[PDB]
Amino acid sequence: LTRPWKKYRDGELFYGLSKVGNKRVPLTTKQGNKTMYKGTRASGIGRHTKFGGYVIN
Amino acid sequence: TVGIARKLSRDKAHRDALLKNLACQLFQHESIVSTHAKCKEASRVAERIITWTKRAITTSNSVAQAELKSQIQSQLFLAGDNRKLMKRLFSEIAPRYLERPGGYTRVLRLEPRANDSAPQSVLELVDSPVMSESHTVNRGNLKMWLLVKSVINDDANQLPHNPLTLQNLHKVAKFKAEAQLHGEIMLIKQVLLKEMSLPYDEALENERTQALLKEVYSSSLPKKTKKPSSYVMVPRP
Amino acid sequence: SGSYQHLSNVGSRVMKRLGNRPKNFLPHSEKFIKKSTPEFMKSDLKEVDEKTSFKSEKEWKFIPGDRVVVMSGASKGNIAVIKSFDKRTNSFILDENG
Amino acid sequence: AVPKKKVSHQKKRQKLYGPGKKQLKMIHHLNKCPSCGHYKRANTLCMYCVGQISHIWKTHTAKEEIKPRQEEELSELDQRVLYPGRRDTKYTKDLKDKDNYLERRVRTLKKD
Amino acid sequence: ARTKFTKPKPKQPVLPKDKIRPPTQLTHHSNNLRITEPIPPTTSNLRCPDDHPLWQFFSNKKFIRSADDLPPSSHIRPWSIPELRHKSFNDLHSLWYNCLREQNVLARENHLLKNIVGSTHDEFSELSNSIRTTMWQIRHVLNERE
Amino acid sequence: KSRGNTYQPSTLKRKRTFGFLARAKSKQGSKILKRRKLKGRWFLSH
RNA sequence: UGCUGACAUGAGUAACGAAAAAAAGGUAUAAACCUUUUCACCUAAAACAUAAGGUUUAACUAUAAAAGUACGGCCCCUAAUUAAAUUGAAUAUAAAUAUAUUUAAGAUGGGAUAAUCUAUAUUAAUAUUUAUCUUAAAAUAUAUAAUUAUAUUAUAUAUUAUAUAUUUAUAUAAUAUAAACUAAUAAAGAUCAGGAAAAUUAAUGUAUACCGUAAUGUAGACCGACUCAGGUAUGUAAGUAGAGAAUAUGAAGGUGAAUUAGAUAAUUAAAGGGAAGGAACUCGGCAAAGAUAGCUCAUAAGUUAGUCAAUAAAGAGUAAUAAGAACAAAGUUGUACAACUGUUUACU
RNA sequence: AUAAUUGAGGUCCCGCAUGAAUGACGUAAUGAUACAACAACUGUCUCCCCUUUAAGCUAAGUGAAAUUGAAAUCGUAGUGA
RNA sequence: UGACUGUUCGUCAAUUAAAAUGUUACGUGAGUUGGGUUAAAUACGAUGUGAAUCAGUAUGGUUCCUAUCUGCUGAAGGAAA
RNA sequence: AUAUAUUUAUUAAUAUAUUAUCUAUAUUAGUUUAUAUUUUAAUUAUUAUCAUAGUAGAU
RNA sequence: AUACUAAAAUUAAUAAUUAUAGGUUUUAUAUAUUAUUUAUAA
Ligand SMILES: [Mg+2]
Ligand SMILES: [Mg+2]
Ligand SMILES: [Mg+2]
Ligand SMILES: [Mg+2]
Ligand SMILES: [Mg+2]
Ligand SMILES: [Mg+2]
Ligand SMILES: [Mg+2]
Ligand SMILES: [Mg+2]
Ligand SMILES: [Mg+2]
Ligand SMILES: [Mg+2]
Ligand SMILES: [Mg+2]
Ligand SMILES: [Mg+2]
Ligand SMILES: [Mg+2]
Ligand SMILES: [Mg+2]
Ligand SMILES: [Mg+2]
Ligand SMILES: [Mg+2]
Ligand SMILES: [Mg+2]
Ligand SMILES: [Mg+2]
Ligand SMILES: [Mg+2]
Ligand SMILES: [Mg+2]
Ligand SMILES: [Mg+2]
Ligand SMILES: [Mg+2]
Ligand SMILES: [Mg+2]
Ligand SMILES: [Mg+2]
Ligand SMILES: [Mg+2]
Ligand SMILES: [Mg+2]
Ligand SMILES: [Mg+2]
Ligand SMILES: [Mg+2]
Ligand SMILES: [Mg+2]
Ligand SMILES: [Mg+2]
Ligand SMILES: [Mg+2]
Ligand SMILES: [Mg+2]
Ligand SMILES: [Mg+2]
Ligand SMILES: [Mg+2]
Ligand SMILES: [Mg+2]
Ligand SMILES: [Mg+2]
Ligand SMILES: [Mg+2]
Ligand SMILES: [Mg+2]
Ligand SMILES: [Mg+2]
Ligand SMILES: [Mg+2]
Ligand SMILES: [Mg+2]
Ligand SMILES: [Mg+2]
Ligand SMILES: [Mg+2]
Ligand SMILES: [Mg+2]
Ligand SMILES: [Mg+2]
Ligand SMILES: [Mg+2]
Ligand SMILES: [Mg+2]
Ligand SMILES: [Mg+2]
Repeated sequence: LTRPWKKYRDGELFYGLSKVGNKRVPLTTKQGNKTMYKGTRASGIGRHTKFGGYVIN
Repeated sequence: TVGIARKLSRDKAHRDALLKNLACQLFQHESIVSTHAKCKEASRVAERIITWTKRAITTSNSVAQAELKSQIQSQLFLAGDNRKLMKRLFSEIAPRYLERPGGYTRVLRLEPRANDSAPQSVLELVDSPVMSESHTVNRGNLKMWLLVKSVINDDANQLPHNPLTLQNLHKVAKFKAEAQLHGEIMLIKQVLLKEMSLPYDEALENERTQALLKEVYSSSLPKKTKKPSSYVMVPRP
Repeated sequence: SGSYQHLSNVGSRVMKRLGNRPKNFLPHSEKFIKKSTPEFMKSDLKEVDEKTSFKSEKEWKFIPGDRVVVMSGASKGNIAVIKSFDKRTNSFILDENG
Repeated sequence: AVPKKKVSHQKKRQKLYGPGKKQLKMIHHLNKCPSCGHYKRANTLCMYCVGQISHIWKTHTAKEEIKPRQEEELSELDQRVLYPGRRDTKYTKDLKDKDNYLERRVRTLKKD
Repeated sequence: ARTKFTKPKPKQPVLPKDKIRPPTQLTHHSNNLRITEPIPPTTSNLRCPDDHPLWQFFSNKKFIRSADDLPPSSHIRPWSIPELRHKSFNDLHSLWYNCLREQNVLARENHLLKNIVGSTHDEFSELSNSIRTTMWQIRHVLNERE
Repeated sequence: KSRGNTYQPSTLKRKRTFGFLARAKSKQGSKILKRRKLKGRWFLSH
């Protein structure tokens, strides 16, 4: 019994309110494949190096 | 395999483990609450365990005691809090019932639990020690606590004791010493009267307890025929 | 009531729609707010939108501080000093004599 | 294996409320508690009287709480800087409100 | 598989006592080592200064300003565009950052109120908005001047 | 075998073949983008 | 078999979805939540780390901490491939557009330095898959520099004592269990003949960007209408025993379930045993039962010469002579069709 | 071949209505293909019996479905779309 | 009661007093089985230019139901005795 | 080893109770085992659970 | 006796008679060692 105050089935979900809804919301940083990179307009300084680093300008 | 004992809707291994756990837990504590069916079966196995210990204590045949000591071990889980169970059984539980021919446990019915209407009953060891080395009331002897409370109820209400309370007190007094019965009843009186916020007079309670026990231990069998029967034993012509 | 919403503006479209309800259907929401509040912060006057809330002192015919005579109420004939505006029901909060 | 016609009001009612077995029976086996003094079921025990005795056992054979020596020597300031307050979730908050889904037994009526 | 015909495996080889290299360690931990209760860290060992810069994030070293402490709305008014026109760049710069510093303080109080208490008093929010008005009025004056 | 699990999610494929740029950078994609806009749809693309 | 809304009958009936639980206390409010103990299940997982996915569901709002040295993305480079991009007049075409060349994008791939911790920038000059076989020799046991048999064939770092620039590094010499297993060159067998792309010095320089980080992830936290016995990628996966990741237990961990408590009628499903017969059953030995080694020997006819037949059937050696876990292991023959290994009607 | 065989194998040939890459014929191995025979084995059967677990039954909680013109919904004979 | 056949039928073997004839939706699939019969696959003989077809042949091949009423087998409660 | 009583002189010993039979280094990289090294890291007896009721013989 | 029901047995504790289930005792059955042995003393 996940919720001791709900002994019988009342339609309540395991978590949240609805299992369905819109999926066309804009992407964010925390979600996507490991190769995704959203960014936060917080770095326009320097130049990526050829090896894969950074150089602050 | 059919009719020997309740199946409890469990397999042989699960059922056996449950009874052993229940009997062992009955020993570690003094009274436990469980379903009526479980309590009855646990009562059966618990009584047999005590009897084996008594026979082992009393017997003079080395082989007899040696194998009984082993059989008792088979029907217990000696782990966790019951590691020292066997020594406790041989030192405390067994000597309490050396002169009693059976009936070391009693089952009293309680009201069913509201969740599933499952009948519930209390399994307790008869003649449990009310007092402790610390002079504090410990668990067990639910019947004795209730009996004293009924005595308190009659005393506070100024009514005579019911024949059933006297009879139950008589049953308790058969295997108990007079002084020990007097002392334990007084201790229960002080604790209860404190709980209900009632006056507790040591001298008055002592006199009342003396009056009660004198009635219990008195030997007055002839009470004549209580009711004039509409039937008469007549010799056959 | 931890939501972190005050620190950002997310859901501009939905917020605008909720806050710009059609005026024909305001009675739908008015019932909701009324039934869901205690009696000791509710007034029996209709609310005013930002476009229907008087701002110029000209519309505010009586600025607080001047004695007024109350008509059309259980306090008919009373004289009292308006103490403060309301800014939500577009009304005047009157003193003890009111 | 399906109903061929809708069951009328008459047939439904006499099927459920007709027989004596389907209808619940008056409780005639009630006695007076020798100790409590109130109503109780026959051949059973008074729950209140049993409950209060169990309470006596609990308070007289309770294990002292383990309160480590380290904690009681901390000032209020050190407790705050070292054990800050935290917020609870909806599930956790609801669980603590145990008075909304748990309720105690009802004291039985008194029998004269 | 372990069939009944299996025979025990031979014991592993053992190095003779005359060739076993002595271990590089002979002594080891102490066998009289007992468990002691944990010792909490105490702030009595600290010297948190009274001039610490983070104090600028609080108003008179107060957790959250009450109604009385907050500046009343009647007694206050944001700057006016003409008033800022009579100010030098350095002074306008000074005003901007003073506005920002109190904006940080008010933001800290709004967040604490709206994330724990949940009240909608928004007295701090209104004060921040009034400062925000002055901030853009400063920005307008500078652009018009340039 | 059992069916019903035809949609196996993947953000890369879902965005690459149904995303906004996956349609804004093609004649046919743009046409359906503007058709949804004219109908007044809130969510033009993925 | 009209559309929509509300309410009936079936009916308080079927069902509550693989399952071990029990007592005491939080709490004189608990079968369902928390703690302690007992019991049990999973344990080459129902454990521990992860990938993708997802209404953040987490130990939560005071919340998932990175210069890099096993930390990934980001960045350089490209494969398959993509492109309203580039080329009087690149070519073609009713429009849409297609084709060829360039350019750009595109990981599922490649990218020096590093615990004696390391320094990526600017300027100037010039490798498919696959095995470690045999001889040799050292060393060892019985025998007499000859012979039989035997672990080893290469590296992985500590100690002792010496020589070099001078207690920091190298070199030398001696000592130091077995079974698995790891990355690196070595050596070499077959044809099915085994990716693409982006320099060194000399000087100067480095104030270390942004994003990922919770928990679930063989599932109550994803795809399956459901807190659905279905589908879902990777590495460890204690020991004992074994050829083994089989099978048996289970150290540690996790776990024991939105259904409970009694008798277990007729009957149903999944299992155990069964006298005397032993296929008489049945369309039809369907189902069920049947294993006298699992190691070492031995192993016929036919035959395309391939221990194909063949793991041949029966048989033998090792304690077993009445039996006592689990797993592997289930006969012979004739005929029709097809050479054989394979593919096919997702769901008869 | 069995006590007894419309099934199986061998053989004979008025082949209603075989025949050579819509390949013809005989083999070895292979086949979860189809039919038949022998040994063992057994609850398939003579002939069913006992036992265990989950349901079925009872009590507490939650609570569907196809169906339904209205029903106060018996037997036999006759009649009758 | 067995062997043969999907067979009812029929031939045969061994018994008995006898191994009778029918109706009951050629009784009985909301009781079981499903070997024949037929749908999707495939091949052979014949027909057709073929696609396909057959009072042909052969291997393989999906059904389900928690009982409202009648009726029946058992067991109760109410009742007017 | 700790705690409580007794003897002895806070050491040592007796009685009782409780707790434990670990751990750490070396044998060339990792894991397991074995031995040596350090510590106090025991043998018996009788139970229990799992393997289809683990399995056979009885009943 | 039985699905739940229903039937049947007991609910004695007194001046005297009554055993329903559990437990206890006795006898017996089963299981399987035992005369080389079990309890006692002299
Ligand atoms: Mg993700
Ligand atoms: Mg078992
Ligand atoms: Mg038993
Ligand atoms: Mg779908
Ligand atoms: Mg695609
Ligand atoms: Mg109509
Ligand atoms: Mg029904
Ligand atoms: Mg039913
Ligand atoms: Mg049911
Ligand atoms: Mg409780
Ligand atoms: Mg395994
Ligand atoms: Mg293992
Ligand atoms: Mg995990
Ligand atoms: Mg590129
Ligand atoms: Mg990559
Ligand atoms: Mg993670
Ligand atoms: Mg993690
Ligand atoms: Mg699942
Ligand atoms: Mg989903
Ligand atoms: Mg364990
Ligand atoms: Mg888990
Ligand atoms: Mg379940
Ligand atoms: Mg048999
Ligand atoms: Mg037999
Ligand atoms: Mg037959
Ligand atoms: Mg037959
Ligand atoms: Mg078979
Ligand atoms: Mg041959
Ligand atoms: Mg097998
Ligand atoms: Mg032939
Ligand atoms: Mg073939
Ligand atoms: Mg094949
Ligand atoms: Mg198929
Ligand atoms: Mg014949
Ligand atoms: Mg046959
Ligand atoms: Mg033939
Ligand atoms: Mg031809
Ligand atoms: Mg052949
Ligand atoms: Mg019910
Ligand atoms: Mg018929
Ligand atoms: Mg017939
Ligand atoms: Mg043909
Ligand atoms: Mg088949
Ligand atoms: Mg297990
Ligand atoms: Mg009586
Ligand atoms: Mg009797
Ligand atoms: Mg008697
Ligand atoms: Mg009895």
